[PDB]
Amino acid sequence: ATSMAYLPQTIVLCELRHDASEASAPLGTSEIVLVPKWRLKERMKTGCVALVLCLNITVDPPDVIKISPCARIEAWIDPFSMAPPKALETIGKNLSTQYERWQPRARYKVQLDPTVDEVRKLCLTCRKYAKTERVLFHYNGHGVPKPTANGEIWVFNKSYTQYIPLPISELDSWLKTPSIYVFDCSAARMILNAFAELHDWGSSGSSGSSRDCILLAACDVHETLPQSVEFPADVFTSCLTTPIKMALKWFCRRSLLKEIIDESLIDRIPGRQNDRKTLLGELNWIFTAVTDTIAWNVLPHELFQRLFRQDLLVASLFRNFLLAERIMRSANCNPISHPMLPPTHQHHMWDAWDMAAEICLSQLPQLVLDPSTEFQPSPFFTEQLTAFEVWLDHGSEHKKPPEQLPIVLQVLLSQCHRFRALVLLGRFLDMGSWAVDLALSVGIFPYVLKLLQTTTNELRQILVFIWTKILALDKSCQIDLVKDGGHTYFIRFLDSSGAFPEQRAMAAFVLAVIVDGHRRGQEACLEANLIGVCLGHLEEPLFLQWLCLCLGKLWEDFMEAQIMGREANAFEKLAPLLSEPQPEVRAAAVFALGTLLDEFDDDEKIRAEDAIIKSLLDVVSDGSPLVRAEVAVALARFAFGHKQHLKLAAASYWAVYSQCVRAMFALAKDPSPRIASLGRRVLSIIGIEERSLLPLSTIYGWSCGHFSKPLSQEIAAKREEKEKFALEHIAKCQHSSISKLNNNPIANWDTRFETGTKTALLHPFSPIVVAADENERIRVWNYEEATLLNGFDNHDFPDKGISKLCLINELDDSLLLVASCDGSVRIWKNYATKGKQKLVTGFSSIQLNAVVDWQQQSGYLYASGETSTVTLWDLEKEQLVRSVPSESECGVTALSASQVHGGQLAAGFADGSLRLYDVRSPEPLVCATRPHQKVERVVGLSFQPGLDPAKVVSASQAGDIQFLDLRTTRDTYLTIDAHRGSLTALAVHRHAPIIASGSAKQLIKVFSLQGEQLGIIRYYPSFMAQKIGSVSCLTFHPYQVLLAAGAADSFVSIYTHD
Repeated sequence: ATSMAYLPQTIVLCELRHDASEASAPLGTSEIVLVPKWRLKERMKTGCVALVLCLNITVDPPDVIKISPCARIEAWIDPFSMAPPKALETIGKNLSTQYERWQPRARYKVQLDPTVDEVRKLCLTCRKYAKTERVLFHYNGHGVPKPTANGEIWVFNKSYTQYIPLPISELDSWLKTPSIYVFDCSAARMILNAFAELHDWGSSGSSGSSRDCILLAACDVHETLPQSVEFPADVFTSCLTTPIKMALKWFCRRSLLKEIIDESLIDRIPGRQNDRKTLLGELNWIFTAVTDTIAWNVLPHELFQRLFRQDLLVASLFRNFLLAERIMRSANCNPISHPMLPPTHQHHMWDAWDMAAEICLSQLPQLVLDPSTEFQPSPFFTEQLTAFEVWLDHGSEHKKPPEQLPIVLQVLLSQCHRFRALVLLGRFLDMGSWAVDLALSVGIFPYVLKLLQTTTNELRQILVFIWTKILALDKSCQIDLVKDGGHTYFIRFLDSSGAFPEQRAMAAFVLAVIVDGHRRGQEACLEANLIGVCLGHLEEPLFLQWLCLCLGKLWEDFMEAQIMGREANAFEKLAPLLSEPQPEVRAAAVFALGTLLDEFDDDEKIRAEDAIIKSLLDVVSDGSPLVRAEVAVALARFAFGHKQHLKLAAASYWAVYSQCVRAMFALAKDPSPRIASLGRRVLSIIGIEERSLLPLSTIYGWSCGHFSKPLSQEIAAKREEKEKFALEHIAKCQHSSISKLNNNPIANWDTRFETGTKTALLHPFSPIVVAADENERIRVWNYEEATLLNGFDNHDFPDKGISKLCLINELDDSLLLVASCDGSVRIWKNYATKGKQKLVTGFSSIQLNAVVDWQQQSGYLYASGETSTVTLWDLEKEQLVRSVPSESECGVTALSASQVHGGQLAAGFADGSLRLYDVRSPEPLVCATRPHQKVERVVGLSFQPGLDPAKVVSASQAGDIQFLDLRTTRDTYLTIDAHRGSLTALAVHRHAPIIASGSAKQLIKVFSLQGEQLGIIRYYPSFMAQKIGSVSCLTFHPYQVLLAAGAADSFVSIYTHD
């Protein structure tokens, strides 16, 4: 209905720029500095590979053997079918060929049944070949006795008569720090235990380790390698080196029962290891994805990173070790590694591999018959991306990492699942910093960096989201991006064949971060005309904001870019964004202009550096502290560069330079304490009491929070509850006739104000009074419970003087506006909480006896006083919207905004005049009337209760209240003579037909809107002073017939009408 004009859905000062409790981020503190833990720089290379083979062919050792079948296949060869010498050549050749596929660019040394001193001349050469690079010493002891409790590997002599004992101590003395061993012998623990007892315990805080000496061992002290023909005599070496071949042959024998699927088809699998679009390769690819996923979920970050990320061979060997773990288990063997790693066999994940291998093996029958390449890709990758989706959708928390992360990695460059894997990765990166740290920890960075080279425009928007979330965590990625030419990708994106300005803002953020304190990246972006691209778009708020922030970071303390900005006319395109309605845009634009800086002379830059500082000085008086903090910093820069002039200009103060000094002293006296401390610091640059002394801008830092963060019904329910109450009590106010005044109060509340309460206010929806002292001390008191809820000081400046108290956003979470007699406005959040008040915004209206009124409907603050003009502030924008000429030539003494009709103002004047202003009209002055005829100031005025533009208005100090409606006539509706002179307060209810008036005698009178006296209250001195002349506070409750009252004394009394 029409009564919704009492009920404006118009919230103000609730954005993240004025933010609240567990963040003082809103322009004052710098951005939070980081501490990541994915920063491995050492990528190691296993350079030399020695292959020791102790297997005297046919001459079996005297340990156990004795089985008549007896396995002796080694590197997929039968040594009995090639005599002693040429079998041992081919086994030596094949084993290197098998190892060579994991690390193709290394050196491979082979020795056969060696002497002690022959192994000596391997190990020393392998250090001399690879000093800091790692060496791989592979041992095979199938034709020698098993290792001893002492730690004694067995080798041969020259004539092949004796088994010579070679201790572990002597090996380790020839192979130091970067080394890795593989022991494919029987009792392998007898070696690992021997190595552990070489070097002393201590060094690190782990189980039992100190060196960088890594070990892989086939089985325990008490365990023997299998003699069964279904296994080779080489199961560990085949597991580590030929995992797919070994895994499939094991799958036939030890699950499907083999006799269906010909096992020589496994030797003849179509394709190669590298082709993911072939069977052999996809099968290989899946096993890497599977086994790497087992390693990531099971191991801690530090160990996983070491074994599976640092060295590619050490990764491959440890991946393929997890097969041995499982396969050797079926052959009465428990393998071990020196970096132990916990149980990996029968993890939920080998299930997925077993599935994958079986489906592959069923297909193998057909592909060998004819190379039809009718090769179905396994659903493995599609399936587990859908499994990753189930984690993101249902259970979208920090409830133990998603498990598919490593498989989301493996997919990233395959065309068939590329796009959705990145989309799901972005979806994952979104939920927090913790997620980005896991992503980067696994190994996402280089792939995500590689994808910046794709011409594929389908992938290009999602990559920006990914890089936005990464860079918003780790700034240091600056360096990597520039080194690999990734900075170009985002500049091309801003020029955009595509669209969507929310995507372009993200690309400007990334570019700002690439450049941020990074001269090689500043230089890189400059050569790619980033100034041209950015300025191009300066001819939506977030995008504009980040175009300015991007430009600013590029100029910032960089002469070459500033020179380009000047002669690209940077100022002339940025300047109009100083008038945009969003403070965030205005603040960022100031920053940009600010970072361009640093007798009679004219050189290009002077005209630029003057035009800049002039346009900046226009913004000195901007309504938001976000902007003014940034104007201070631009002034601090300018001041540093023009100290010598401003010192001489400031002396005469105590054209442009005298204007700059005024702004500094204005900024030091600013309402917001943060902007004030800045203004002080700008004065000390001039010497009125050094890049540490230059104050740091905060807009970039604060703005970055949006991108390091995810990209209601209780609020709307509370809204309804207060609105119900409002509409119901407006009706009661309107229609229930008001009786006499109950002279007995419901508080004699002692405020303890030593001089007396100057003004007060009542909360509409709860039983609270806010009262203000003459020196702007603010006290909040619960009249229902009788208890001090809170106490402020509204500012600590020495010159005090309260003028006005209003609530803002009554209908949901009130903020206390506090106006001072010098026109400064401060708006406080959580004023009624025990000590938990925060200044939401402070600004200086009027640029005195200042007078103020708020208008929720329009979002306007009307300010005026002893000035020719009425200032008009839009608090949604935080901008001076218009300076309306009052047109009288004496001051404004009273001010009332119509709560019903937006842009409708009533002002009373020092000579008893009265003026209606429609502030939205071109001609603001609607009418001007004298009514009441004593030339004395209008002490108070207000629009009448109701929806018409009639007016209670004009209590003159002379003591006569004058009703009038300016639609029909100028002369007064109704006159009431409340006081023989000395009228000191007037109070008019918002809805109910009742008014109150105060006298500078002692005295309060209450009147119905028709003009009956409903009551008198008389207020008495306590000792003999007789100073009850400041009946200044006199205010009605918004929705109840309840009057708060108090004078120059101490107390605040609250009266009712029975």
